[PDB]
Amino acid sequence: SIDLSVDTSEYNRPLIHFTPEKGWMNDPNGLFYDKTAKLWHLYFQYNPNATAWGQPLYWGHATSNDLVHWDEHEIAIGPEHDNEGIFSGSIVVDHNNTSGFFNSSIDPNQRIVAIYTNNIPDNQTQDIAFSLDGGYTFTKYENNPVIDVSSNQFRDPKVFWHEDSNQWIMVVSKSQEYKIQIFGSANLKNWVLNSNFSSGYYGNQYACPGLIEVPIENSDKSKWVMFLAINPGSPLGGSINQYFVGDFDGFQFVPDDSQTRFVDIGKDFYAFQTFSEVEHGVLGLAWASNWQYADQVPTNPWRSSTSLARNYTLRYVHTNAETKQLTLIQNPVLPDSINVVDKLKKKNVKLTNKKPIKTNFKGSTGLFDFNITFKVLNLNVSPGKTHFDILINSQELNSSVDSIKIGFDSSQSSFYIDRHIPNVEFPRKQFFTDKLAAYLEPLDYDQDLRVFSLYGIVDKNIIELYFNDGTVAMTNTFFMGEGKYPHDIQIVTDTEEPLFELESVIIRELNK
Amino acid sequence: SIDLSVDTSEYNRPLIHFTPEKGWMNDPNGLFYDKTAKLWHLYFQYNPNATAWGQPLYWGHATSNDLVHWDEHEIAIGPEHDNEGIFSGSIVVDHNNTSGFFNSSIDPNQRIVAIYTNNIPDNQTQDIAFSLDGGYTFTKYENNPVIDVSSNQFRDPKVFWHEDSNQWIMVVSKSQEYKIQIFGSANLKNWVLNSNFSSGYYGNQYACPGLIEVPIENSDKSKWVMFLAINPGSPLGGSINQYFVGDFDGFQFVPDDSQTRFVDIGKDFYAFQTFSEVEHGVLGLAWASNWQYADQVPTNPWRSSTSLARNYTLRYVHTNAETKQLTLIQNPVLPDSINVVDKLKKKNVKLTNKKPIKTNFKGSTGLFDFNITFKVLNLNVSPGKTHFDILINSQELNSSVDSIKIGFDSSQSSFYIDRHIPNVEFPRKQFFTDKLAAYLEPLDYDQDLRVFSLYGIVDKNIIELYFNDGTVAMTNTFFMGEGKYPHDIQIVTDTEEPLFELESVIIRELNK
Ligand SMILES: OC[C@H]1O[C@@](CO)(OC[C@@]2(OC[C@@]3(OC[C@@]4(O[C@H]5O[C@H](CO)[C@@H](O)[C@H](O)[C@H]5O)O[C@H](CO)[C@@H](O)[C@@H]4O)O[C@H](CO)[C@@H](O)[C@@H]3O)O[C@H](CO)[C@@H](O)[C@@H]2O)[C@@H](O)[C@@H]1O
Ligand SMILES: OC[C@H]1O[C@@](CO)(OC[C@@]2(OC[C@@]3(OC[C@@]4(O[C@H]5O[C@H](CO)[C@@H](O)[C@H](O)[C@H]5O)O[C@H](CO)[C@@H](O)[C@@H]4O)O[C@H](CO)[C@@H](O)[C@@H]3O)O[C@H](CO)[C@@H](O)[C@@H]2O)[C@@H](O)[C@@H]1O
Ligand SMILES: *[C@@H]1O[C@H](CO)[C@@H](O)[C@H](O)[C@H]1NC(C)=O
Ligand SMILES: *[C@@H]1O[C@H](CO)[C@@H](O)[C@H](O)[C@H]1NC(C)=O
Ligand SMILES: *[C@@H]1O[C@H](CO)[C@@H](O)[C@H](O)[C@H]1NC(C)=O
Repeated sequence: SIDLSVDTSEYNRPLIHFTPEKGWMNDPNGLFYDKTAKLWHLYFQYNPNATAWGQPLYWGHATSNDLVHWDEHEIAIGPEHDNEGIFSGSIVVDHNNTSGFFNSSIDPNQRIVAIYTNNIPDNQTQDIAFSLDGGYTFTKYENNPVIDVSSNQFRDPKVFWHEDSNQWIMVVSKSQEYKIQIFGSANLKNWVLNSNFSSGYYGNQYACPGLIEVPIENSDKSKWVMFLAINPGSPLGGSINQYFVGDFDGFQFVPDDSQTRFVDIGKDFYAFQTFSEVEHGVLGLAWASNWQYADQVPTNPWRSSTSLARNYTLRYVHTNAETKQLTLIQNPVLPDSINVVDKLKKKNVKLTNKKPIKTNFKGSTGLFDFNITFKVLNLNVSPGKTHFDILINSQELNSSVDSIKIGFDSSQSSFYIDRHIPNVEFPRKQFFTDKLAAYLEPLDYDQDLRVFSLYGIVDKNIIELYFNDGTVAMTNTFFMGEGKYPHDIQIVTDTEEPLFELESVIIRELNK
Repeated sequence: SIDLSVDTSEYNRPLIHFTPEKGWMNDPNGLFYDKTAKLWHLYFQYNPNATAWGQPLYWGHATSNDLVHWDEHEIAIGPEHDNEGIFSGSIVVDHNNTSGFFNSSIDPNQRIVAIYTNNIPDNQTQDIAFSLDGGYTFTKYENNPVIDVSSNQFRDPKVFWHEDSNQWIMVVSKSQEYKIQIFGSANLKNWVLNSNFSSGYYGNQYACPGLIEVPIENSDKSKWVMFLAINPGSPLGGSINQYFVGDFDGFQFVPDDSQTRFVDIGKDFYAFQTFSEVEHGVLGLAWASNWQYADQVPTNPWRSSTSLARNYTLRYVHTNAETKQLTLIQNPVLPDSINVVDKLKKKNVKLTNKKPIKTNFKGSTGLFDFNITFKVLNLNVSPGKTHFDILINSQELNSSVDSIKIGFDSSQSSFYIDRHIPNVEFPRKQFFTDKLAAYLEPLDYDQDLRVFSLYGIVDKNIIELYFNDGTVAMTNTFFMGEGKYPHDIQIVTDTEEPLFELESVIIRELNK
């Protein structure tokens, strides 16, 4: 329950990634859109008292109108005793007052209900609560709990309105049984078990499930996508998110196939949840850290940001050369309401060790982005050189420039990050992986030449990569030395002839 | 046509992990046991002409009687033209001469047939060949190929005798279709397609499938285990091996569940195949490297070792605290026929920063092993110290000691490796991951205290870890600076009080 005189925001706090002002944030909760206030809501696992996870545990709260300018508000929910906690959960908007909390004086689009896990010593139940003031203060049902199965491991329900079966659906995790459980109710108070679902990578625990209809691109058609988070025992170490693509009738999810696929192959993307009430598309964000080392990272007086919100679709994409697969695609949310401080733009440039691309901006905000489409040429080079790299350098402090690398190796058809930074030591950095990669097929062939694309956005302590137009995404935090934060960006290579042609490049400085 | 005057065997060549004398080895092939010659056979993807994969491509050959003393022989098989290559494949012993290559003058346990992929420009077929001299020289069938489906991506068949359906089974990969294909035949020459199987992690390509009956421990019973290799696009990067546990009838494999589980969560364990004719148990080995950087590692004039052979069983193990899962267990093969040069043995020792455990041996062979059971005590310590570490140090050369770390963090319940070594730079080391971890549940509770176990064996350039009696295995290569190789081994910690009790410890110097 510490805190104090040390503040790293100067070089550590992201600008456009939500962050609690002080304390501890994990799982994002109760994500919804308020159509009449035209307002986006975000709640979160919050321990105000400590720089680490502890009880009592609360739902934090903050709103946005644009999904990058967050305003923090007073806590939406707390537990009865210091002994307990309001765990993960969701929100729904009860338009037709099936729940009966709702007067005639309350806008249908403001009839908010939260379903959350109530965690007691030796007990975990599914409880609900309602807000009369547009989501800012809540009243416990009164006959809570609404679901109790005598379990110590039963938590994190996402709830939604299924037209087709005419009910409220609940995906909640029977955590250590590796079941996602599917309840139905016409009521939000009375619940009937419909089915259990076990699949994908098991890890140590199922958690924060999610089920939602995601639109196939360029088409009337859609599919039903089951999200699932697992910690610990991610094959990458710690925590991760995964999905399955199939069909829901309101009683059981049937995956089209039985493959395992991950939502984000970065290290720091856990407890993804989608927004309720989104008119057009599927939108979500996650908790942008890994349970292996989240509580030891060198930020103070808060810890943890969220990811950007992302737009989710399904696209037929090439996973090898012969076969395409229906595949979850995600792209970041950036409204024009974001200042461009300065930018470097370039067209049809050949990359060689004598033509680097050096950002030369006046000063820095630590919020950059980069948008690149490239062609891989026919030119044979020695194996050490079949790569180009983006270096994201800090300003020189103790006469030393902290940098992180993002490259692509044509011989490997795979992008890569190296987030190693020397002299920055914190507890559990044995699990803080420095090198990760993603294999991708060409976005396109221009003749015989291969074409790849990548958008990345750096934010003081977090970096998001989207490969080939959002075919794979890779979230990862990074910790530079005290006082240092991104200043400039380079795109370099060791080859003397051009191996890569950059069709388009746009490096941007950004702001609030 | 490179090779020359540079030889690293002095500090790089493993002693008990098979290695070709010179050239390039990947997938191990045709693994079988010769009951009459009481002799173990290993074949492999071999390019004798280069330090990298190239055609013409051959099956190499070597035998052993103890599975750690390897004798290299003349090539067992080659292609017709420099244009082509004998790809991966297996061997069976045709006892009852169903194939008809076999006289009365040939021992039933020497009636060898190889089934291998014949790779032609634009064609890949399933071909077969027999040996009359106990596996040393082969004759192509004559009406080869025996399976052709007009495919450019159709390779790597494992074959076996199914009593219960009275036929020869073939698991072969339709590589870019993500199908494992199951053919049956009474003949080995005529083949009928029985089923297709698609599951687990897809990656870019299915490869080197395997199906076999593995015995459940302490029981009459067994299960049918489907192995699969995938490269590229292992979630860890590059290449990896995975499995599924279910039931075979001779026509289709049905997995009990639909989960994804990996055979070795290390970075260098691909193209696992099991031995034919083993009387008692399932035994196998893999190619001990990753396709991301195998051809760039600093070993000359060979590249690549195999793993040790391992004994494979299924055990009920706790994956969280509530649930156990039927789980592939693997432990290493080490006959007593292995010299113990020297050893340090210890009992019930409390670990603290002042009581380290330093190996003090006369000199070094670079072949060490270590066998450790431990208890995690009730003692609260600052977060940076909840770990202990095994340091595997080289001798000091340019006044610098190359080391690789293997630890366990009690707060994480997870083991870890850090194979970083400074100043050693080679092509594609961007993909050469340095930090990897494995989360495990206790092996046993002694009272309330937790008990974990780990055997690891180092061999000049490779390290194999088996956690909690073979519940998870982690294979990884390592490349120390020119001339440097393991010399001594420490077990240290930073804590002042004992956090770990080492029930038993046995560090060993080993030899041929
Ligand atoms: O907020 C509840 C909510 O989150 C979800 C989704 O993640 O699950 C949380 C869950 O696991 C958290 C976990 O790690 C916590 C961690 O440290 C905290 O806990 C310790 C005591 O348990 C404290 O000593 C420490 O100071 C706290 O900060 O545990 C490690 C310490 O060994 C640290 O590395 C982590 O930061 O808790 C267990 C216990 O360690 C871990 O295995 C998890 O990774 O939280 C409860 C129990 O904490 C567990 O049931 C959940 O998995 C979601 O399911 C809930 O809705
Ligand atoms: O020998 C066939 C046998 O092995 C298996 C099981 O692994 O399949 C191997 C397979 O993929 C090989 C792959 O890596 C090779 C690699 O370099 C070699 O190949 C290139 C020729 O295409 C050369 O450029 C290079 O110099 C050779 O050393 O490819 C990369 C070069 O970019 C290097 O990183 C590797 O060392 O080849 C493709 C293309 O890169 C990779 O994606 C693979 O990892 O072999 C063929 C093609 O080589 C492919 O069909 C196989 O999947 C087994 O299935 C076979 O029975
Ligand atoms: C689902 O699991 C619950 C909890 O184990 C159990 O009571 C119920 O039998 C299951 N129902 C179905 C349909 O599988
Ligand atoms: C990046 O470039 C493409 C090409 O114009 C553009 O459509 C896209 O919106 C840009 N920004 C992002 C975040 O993808
Ligand atoms: C398996 O897939 C192949 C590829 O077309 C097809 O010919 C075959 O009919 C399928 N067989 C079965 C039994 O499903």
